Amino acid sequence: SSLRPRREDPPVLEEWYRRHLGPDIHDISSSGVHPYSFAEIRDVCRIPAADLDAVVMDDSVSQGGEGVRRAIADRYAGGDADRVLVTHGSSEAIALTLNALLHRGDRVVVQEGIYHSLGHYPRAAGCDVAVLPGRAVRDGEIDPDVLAGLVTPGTAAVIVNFPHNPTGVTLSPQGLRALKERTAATGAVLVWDAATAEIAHRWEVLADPGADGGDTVSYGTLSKTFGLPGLRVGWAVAPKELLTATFPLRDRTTLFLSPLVELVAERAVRHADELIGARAAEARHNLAHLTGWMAAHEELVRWTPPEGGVCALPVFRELERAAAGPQEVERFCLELLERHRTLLVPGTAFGAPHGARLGFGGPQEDFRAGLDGLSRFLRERA
Amino acid sequence: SSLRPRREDPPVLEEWYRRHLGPDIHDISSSGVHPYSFAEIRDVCRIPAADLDAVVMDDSVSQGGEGVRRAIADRYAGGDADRVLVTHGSSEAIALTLNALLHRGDRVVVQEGIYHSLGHYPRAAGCDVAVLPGRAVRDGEIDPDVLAGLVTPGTAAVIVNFPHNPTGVTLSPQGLRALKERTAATGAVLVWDAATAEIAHRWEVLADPGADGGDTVSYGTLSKTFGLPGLRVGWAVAPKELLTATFPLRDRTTLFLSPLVELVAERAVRHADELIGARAAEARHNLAHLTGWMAAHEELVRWTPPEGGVCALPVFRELERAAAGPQEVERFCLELLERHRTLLVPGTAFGAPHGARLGFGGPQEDFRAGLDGLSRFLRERA
Ligand SMILES: Cc1ncc(COP(=O)(O)O)c(C=O)c1O
Ligand SMILES: Cc1ncc(COP(=O)(O)O)c(C=O)c1O
Ligand SMILES: [Au+]
Ligand SMILES: [Au+]
Repeated sequence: SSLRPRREDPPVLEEWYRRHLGPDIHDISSSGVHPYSFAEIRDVCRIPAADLDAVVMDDSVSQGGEGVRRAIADRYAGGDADRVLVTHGSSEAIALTLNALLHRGDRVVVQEGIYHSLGHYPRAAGCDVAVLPGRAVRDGEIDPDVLAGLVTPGTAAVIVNFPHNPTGVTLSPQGLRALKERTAATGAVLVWDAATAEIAHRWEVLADPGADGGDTVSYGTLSKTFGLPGLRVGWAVAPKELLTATFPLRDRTTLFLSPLVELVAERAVRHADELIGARAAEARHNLAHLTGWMAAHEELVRWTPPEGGVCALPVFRELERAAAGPQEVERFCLELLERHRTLLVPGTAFGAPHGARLGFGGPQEDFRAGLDGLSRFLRERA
Repeated sequence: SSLRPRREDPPVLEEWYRRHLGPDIHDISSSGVHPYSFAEIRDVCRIPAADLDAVVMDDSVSQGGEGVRRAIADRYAGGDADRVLVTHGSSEAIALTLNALLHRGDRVVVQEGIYHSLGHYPRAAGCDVAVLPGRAVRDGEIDPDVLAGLVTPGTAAVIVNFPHNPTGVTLSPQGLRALKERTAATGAVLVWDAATAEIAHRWEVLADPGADGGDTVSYGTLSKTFGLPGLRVGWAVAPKELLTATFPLRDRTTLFLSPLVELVAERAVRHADELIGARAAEARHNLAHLTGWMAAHEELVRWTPPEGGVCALPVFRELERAAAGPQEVERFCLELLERHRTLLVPGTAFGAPHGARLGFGGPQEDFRAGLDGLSRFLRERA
């Protein structure tokens, strides 16, 4: 037969979860907040059974249901619905837009250690790619000298995710303001992933660049801060001109969304503050206990604390002392899972060989035991 | 700025609906049955509010929720769940699988007049494409001489949709049995879209080739026969070996489905017969009235009656008499819409210049007026 499936490697992050995610374990690896039950959702976002039952299971539209597009636009695009594309999670948004945006040849600046599919599509589009290093961003700004060197006239796009999954680095309202001007001046397009935007620790929550009305693309999703990764709804905020040029590709992949799923999402974006607040507040209870845990263990673990989001990237000192290979952290994260029922994401997924993703977005009531698992783990090896 | 959106033409079918679909009109253009309300769905498929509310809005899995994969597998894959991939409508299934299946160079046989994205992906994959003509399939079999010529050793895949959207041509259990053997013998992969599979008029409902356990790919969806185009759930039935090789692409596009949407779909596939039966029976009430309407108008309209599905392709004699250009049918379908509030899909979407898609899957209670609209329309021009 001619059944030869094309061999492409799975991205480290997804394959890790596929292989190891399951029940009977203390999971502290997620870059998002722990999910709500659908019960809770109807209660918080105010959804009667009669409103769901009234939904005709018919075709939605290409750009997204008018109701839910209004809800996102108001919050993120300054009322302009024509500038929102609603997608099957922000993943579909990234795929559709970047496909329509990037050409072969163009110079594109991509944040180091970025979530794959954001660096994946420019790499695929055969773009000329120049890395914006991790160390270049500190104290809520990108070294203006590094910005001058990397983003010059001609440059097609600058792709960044802030707050950063997994490190938890982000920008000050000034830092973003500088970056906007740099890209406005060179003609570059700011591509801006705002997945964990709503949870900020050091500075105030960053206003969406897509709200300006300029030549920028920004993404958002109900999956990280909202506690609805399983609703599968995200968006892109960008010029109508681009969004409509994504339709042909949508026509051979997904077509459109469920008006039922849209109904729900519309109410989630309206009652967003109630949804995020309860989870953010909970996550900081966790952050506090983590910081103490960190200082108690500073002989074995070094870290930069998150300036945003609900996950960090602790670095284990023993992997720096041996120094490579990257395969070690995976063995580490495996042994941690087998002996103590505790999950992290090995840093090989984020170009941080010595690091690992520790997420504190989950339930307070352990949480704690994952740490107590890792604590027991770290002592045994030393 | 560098915001130059890549210019790709929208497929005729989708852009037609985008431009012209709306309210205040009699729509008789759909290749599927008219949709259910979510109320009706909970009533028919037996879904209490307490079962929905119990759903944690968390991550589903890559291949699809075990519950809903069982429901499809039992009905379509002979119990084997490992052979089902559940996707955002069959559209995602076609995209994921064909991407993983087709290589550059291979010879692929593609049914004439096929729904775009089925012919789109082999064309994209740079495959060597040879058309299987419309006239080659009649009386529930493909001319065995045409099969001998087109599907020879080496041939990578044969892509077909039966019953055919829009013509409504399909196969006898013998016709499919012949086609299976031809492809089994040459080593070719049968790619088989079974969207409108459950509604058959001339022969019995075609058993799913994916149930054999051989090297075949078959698609299915709750969108055409089930009355749930707005639930956005379809599947592929194929070897686990292929389906798992689609994961990398899913990881940069959609990730997975909603466990809430899966819960619903699981109950829809179990109560499938109740869902289809009420719509099939209704559609045949419509077919009967259409056949009479057809014979009453045989001076202006010629057609082959559907052997399956809920749409046909009537041919208007005036477009054959003038003979081209293809742009005429669109003017026709536009003028029909403007003067009489009646929608069809102009045949330019299916490589049938003189034809137009008339769907009889909609509500009985006009229905009739669309015909009475088209009747009034046809007389005026002659
Ligand atoms: C920054 C970022 N963007 C996007 C995604 C994909 O999520 P979704 O498609 O639910 O928005 C993830 C999940 O790992 C993420 O961390
Ligand atoms: C044969 C066929 N397959 C697939 C589709 C896409 O539908 P879905 O993605 O809902 O399965 C259509 C809709 O026009 C169709 O006619
Ligand atoms: Au990727
Ligand atoms: Au297409």
